[PDB]
Amino acid sequence: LLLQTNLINYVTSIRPNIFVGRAEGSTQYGKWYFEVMVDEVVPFLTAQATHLRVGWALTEGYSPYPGGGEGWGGNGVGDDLYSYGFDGLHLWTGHVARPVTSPGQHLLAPEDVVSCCLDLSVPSISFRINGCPVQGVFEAFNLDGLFFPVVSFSAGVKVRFLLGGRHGEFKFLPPPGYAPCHEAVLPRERLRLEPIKEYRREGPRGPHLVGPSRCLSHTDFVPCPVDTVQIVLPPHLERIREKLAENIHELWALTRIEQGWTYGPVRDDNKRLHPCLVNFHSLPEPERNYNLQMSGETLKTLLALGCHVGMADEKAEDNLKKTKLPKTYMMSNGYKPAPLDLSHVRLTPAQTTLVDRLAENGHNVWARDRVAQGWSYSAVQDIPARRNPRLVPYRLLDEATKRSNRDSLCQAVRTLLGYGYNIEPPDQEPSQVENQSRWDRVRIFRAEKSYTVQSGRWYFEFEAVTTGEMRVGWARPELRPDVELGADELAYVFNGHRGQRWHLGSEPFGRPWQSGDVVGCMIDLTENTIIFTLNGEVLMSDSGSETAFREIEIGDGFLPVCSLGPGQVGHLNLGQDVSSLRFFAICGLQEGFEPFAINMQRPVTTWFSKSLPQFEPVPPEHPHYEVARMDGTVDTPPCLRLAHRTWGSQNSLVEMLFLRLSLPVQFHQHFRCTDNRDDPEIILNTTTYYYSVRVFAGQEPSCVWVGWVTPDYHQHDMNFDLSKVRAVTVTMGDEQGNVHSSLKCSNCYMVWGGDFVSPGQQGRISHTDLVIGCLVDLATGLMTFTANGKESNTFFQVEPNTKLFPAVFVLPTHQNVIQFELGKQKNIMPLSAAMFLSERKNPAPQCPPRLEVQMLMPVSWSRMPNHFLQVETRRAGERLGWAVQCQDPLTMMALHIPEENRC
Amino acid sequence: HQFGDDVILDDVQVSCYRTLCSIYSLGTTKNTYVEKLRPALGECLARLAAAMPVAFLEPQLNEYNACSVYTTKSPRERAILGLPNSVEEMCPDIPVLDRLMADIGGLAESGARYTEMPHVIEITLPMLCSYLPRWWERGPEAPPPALPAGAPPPCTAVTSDHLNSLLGNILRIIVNNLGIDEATWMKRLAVFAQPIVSRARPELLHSHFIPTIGRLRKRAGKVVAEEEQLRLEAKAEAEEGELLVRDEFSVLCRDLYALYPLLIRYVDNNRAHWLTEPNANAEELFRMVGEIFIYWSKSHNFKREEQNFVVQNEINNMSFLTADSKSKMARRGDRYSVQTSLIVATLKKMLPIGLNMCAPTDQDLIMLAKTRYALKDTDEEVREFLQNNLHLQGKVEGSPSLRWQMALYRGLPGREEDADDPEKIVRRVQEVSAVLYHLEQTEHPYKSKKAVWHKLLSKQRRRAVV
Repeated sequence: LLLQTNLINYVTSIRPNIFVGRAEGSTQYGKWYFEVMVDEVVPFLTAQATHLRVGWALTEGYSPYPGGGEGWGGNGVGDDLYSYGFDGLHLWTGHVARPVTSPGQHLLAPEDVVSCCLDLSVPSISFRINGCPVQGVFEAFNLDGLFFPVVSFSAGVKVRFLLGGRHGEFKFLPPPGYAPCHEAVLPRERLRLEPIKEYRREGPRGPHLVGPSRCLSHTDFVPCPVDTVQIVLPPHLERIREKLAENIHELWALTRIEQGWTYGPVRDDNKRLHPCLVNFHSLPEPERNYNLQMSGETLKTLLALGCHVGMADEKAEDNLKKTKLPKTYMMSNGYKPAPLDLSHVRLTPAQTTLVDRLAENGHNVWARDRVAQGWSYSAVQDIPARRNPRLVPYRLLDEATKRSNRDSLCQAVRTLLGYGYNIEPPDQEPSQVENQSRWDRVRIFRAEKSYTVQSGRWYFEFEAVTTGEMRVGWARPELRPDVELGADELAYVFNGHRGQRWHLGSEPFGRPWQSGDVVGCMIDLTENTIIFTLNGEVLMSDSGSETAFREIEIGDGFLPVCSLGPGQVGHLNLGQDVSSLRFFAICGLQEGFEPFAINMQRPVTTWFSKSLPQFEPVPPEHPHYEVARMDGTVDTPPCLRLAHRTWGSQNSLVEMLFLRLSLPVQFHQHFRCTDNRDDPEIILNTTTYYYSVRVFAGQEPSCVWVGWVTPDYHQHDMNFDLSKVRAVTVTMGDEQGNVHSSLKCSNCYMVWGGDFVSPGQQGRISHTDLVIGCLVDLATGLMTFTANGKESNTFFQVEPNTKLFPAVFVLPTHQNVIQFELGKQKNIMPLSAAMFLSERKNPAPQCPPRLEVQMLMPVSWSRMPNHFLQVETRRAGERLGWAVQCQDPLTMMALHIPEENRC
Repeated sequence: HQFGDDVILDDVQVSCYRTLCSIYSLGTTKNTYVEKLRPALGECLARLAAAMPVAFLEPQLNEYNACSVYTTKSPRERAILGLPNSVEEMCPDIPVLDRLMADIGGLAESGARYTEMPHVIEITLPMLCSYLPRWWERGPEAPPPALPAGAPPPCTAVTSDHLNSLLGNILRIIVNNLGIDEATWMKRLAVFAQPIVSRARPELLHSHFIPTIGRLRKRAGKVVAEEEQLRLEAKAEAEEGELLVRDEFSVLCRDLYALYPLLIRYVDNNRAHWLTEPNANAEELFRMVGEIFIYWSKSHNFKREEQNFVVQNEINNMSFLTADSKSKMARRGDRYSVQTSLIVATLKKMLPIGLNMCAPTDQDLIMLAKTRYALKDTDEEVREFLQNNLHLQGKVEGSPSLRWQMALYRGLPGREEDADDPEKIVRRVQEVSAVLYHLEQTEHPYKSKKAVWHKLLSKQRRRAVV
């Protein structure tokens, strides 16, 4: 009942920049191996035990934030369903430690080597300790994102990542078919050790606020060349295509010659020479065939783009100016095939962009063909193993190969123009990927409300390390994290990406900054004005105004605020050290503005928008959603009903709604071994509890999911379906197979209403109201469902001590959507008995005030720790590998909400 | 929109040369038609010089320029269309840049008036003001990227020294021609000269501006003395001489609206450095502008003549204030407002220098001097009052903010507590107090709302005059 307090150490996670995943058509190898060696561990630097876990983590959803988190904090590997870890004695997943058997069991200690193996195919994660198998595996886990190695630690740790090759040397041989993680290193990127989803990093003058990182997706590695199935080829486009096939083949051969390639009776990679060199016929046919298919893919791609191609000039088509190879040069062949001159042909910028797009498509086609053959990506090339460094889509491709494929294709286009075929590109059409929502993309950092000022003249500085989307200004204490800064009345901000000023919308103002520029924000409450300066010069509107905003109402007060987009870096100075300010003397000092923190012994406390979705009570005044508490009747039980206020109206909001009841049901610690009038002894001694959800007519059951959620559920998906549900199976077995145990753990347990509905592709609308009943036996840990009094096939089994909240996920299709009906089937207790101790033996249904509906809100305000762990990352050596060190403890007093199991 | 390189390439260049050289050739002759016509020709000439990709003034270095007919066209071409075969022979009448700059100098040091060099002022100088910036951007001292820097030699030789010398010579011409009754070219020359001030060197201040503003301040003072004597003596003859003092006011306001709109920019670029390292010349400039503002505030007529000048000459002043917005590139108030007044704008721009002169401690004495000015106490009277109340100076230990303010005050290199003396303190307090005083009356004149005009009575009395 009462909030609990305890001291907890801070935990931080470090990963290499290796990201591996599985997708259809992907360029990525499935099997991966890495090692971690423990140099130093301090078991008890503080009262709390030292933290050290090694494992694999998923890019999407592994967002360990310092301090507060699930349980009592210390979020690391295995504290979420996204992460899988090994502590030496246990396997961690979903904040649950499951003991695993290894020879000489001990918590990770110095001179210990952990070998981690990932097989995306099964999928499985396995561990070896000091070359000895660990008798447990993670399997059947979600593949929604990429996987990266990770170590989670508290202070008192020194460890080394061994990733193979030049980046670390493996103490133990990788199991067959498992690639070292260093092979995954991408062309455009160099190996490094980085924090995960940081909002802060130390800087020279001071800390830098950091926006959300831009992370790749497992789909990105899949090439997606444009379709060429629907093609109509003019006859002259048929032969011309072969003409360019041979022309590009000859040009490439000569080019290799100028770079110095020679003729070889046999061919080899390192050698750098190709046997085709000898004549444009004498070269092998398979090279001709390969060049022919791609030459056709060129024309088919032009057609797919829809650019208009036509024979412009019969004279140039009939007569082709022939470049003459220099007589001075001499070649073993003795005869050179003369290509068309490139000098006389001219290309426009639009043709250049077309060339870039066509080169992209050609490389992606090549990658798809190699993938079909079974080739995969590897920074190190092994032809026998079918691993190539260039087997990556064009965007991720390096600049050198990009340029080679460019140049080749632009000369191909000039060849087409030399034949005279004029090509006219179609108009470009903009597209917005929306790969990530504004919610997660934008972070807002504001001063704490305690520092709110209702008077005076204040100055503070914001340095823009990046030139991209960032906003700086003054905000009201009740600023909502969800809204972009300045869209509403709550914020008075300036955006120098575009040179705009925002309050209740955007207006042009000032000039855009450049890297290193400093924005001085001043607020004068006496004159009720706000002033912006850039590098010491006042910004001006599309007018003579020296003030961005005027006639401001003091109201509750104002606070300094900034917002960073993805890949954006700012520096916020509030004037605790007046000397640090660069441009204060130039503007503001003589005007009399005082720094926001001029006289403060401590740095100003900041709060940031955190994208972790959490459940909050439905607001009474929420414009779109209304929750009605209905009293129980003789015919009906107590109910909580959801209604859409604005349905069937312009501005109506239709989007996924994740709802849960405030109070959980807790399963027993120890599971038991092995008329409609209730029987008293049965009902009193029963451990079975029931609730129901009524989906109203007009609300499509296909849009409704019913069941339970664990407190760790944090997944806010617009395109929700049961497949998105996190799940993982922990399997423990003997040294020789003989699996002892298999445990399936998930945060969400639900049933789709489309399963229950009788098929209605015909006559879909049903006047009847669906009623899905959820039953849980606390003693046996069993969960079952009923459609309309008909037992459903779905069932779940949970471990003891599990907390489960009644939950409904719904997409509204009608003004009346659902009711949580809190009632009892014959010989089953209602949820009130399980929830409340006093009512444990009362079969009478009740809905007390504490029980309330809670809706998922994606973003929330979270305090920023005053001090952060200092982590030293380096490369100790080629053989030693990379090194991570933490030595200085940090502790935080943590307040724990028992029902929500969060801190 | 920087279209010139692409647009004016071969035949457009030929036509632009012909127009350029015709307009320049027009200079020699004197006629009433020519005199009324020149300003439009000079404006067109300046725009053409800005747009034209070739450096006609610097032809010997044309071979480097790609955006030229000579480089684009083969010698076989250019025989079909008649050419001299040399960009120098284009049109020789236009002199080279060095020659023209030397001529403008010689005139300025000679003291030539508008009558001697009317062609220069109306036509040539705007062309140079447009030419020098554009070619400075493409010339040495441009921010070079590595590859473009290493390969082509810049065609232009323009440097910031050219712009600084031109600006100094223009100011010299204006000081030569201040007194004259009719100087309409002043506004046009100032508008054309605004761009080059950005590259003005610091020495220009002491060399040119301080003497100019000092002379204008002296003239203002003489004029106010005449006005005071005229108010002292009351006659119909006293109504006579009102005309003389207003004509003096109008010509003086013309000189100011010529000189300041250039200075404001010079101040904006150099204000940061003046504040970082205090400069005696900047302090003296503040004193001059403050004295002029005091004269403006005290003299009723001076304000009205400023206003008449602005309205008759249709001077917007928005370009002078906001032109940086134009460079960076994204109505009665617009007609005349006190905010628009260049006097108050310049005083507000230079005020931080005056404030920096006064130490944070001196704020209390400044307020006392302001109260004395409200008692209408004279300059010497406030000086002696400050002498009496010097002990009142604020207490650093007593006040927390004054602590860090004064810490910064020492942090300034020029400002040391030992250097300060009672006379210096009382003087700077007096100056800042007078400026702040008169600025407070200017900012809240109370002329509005003193006699509100809903003109309901005026409407009711229109029917009565009917």
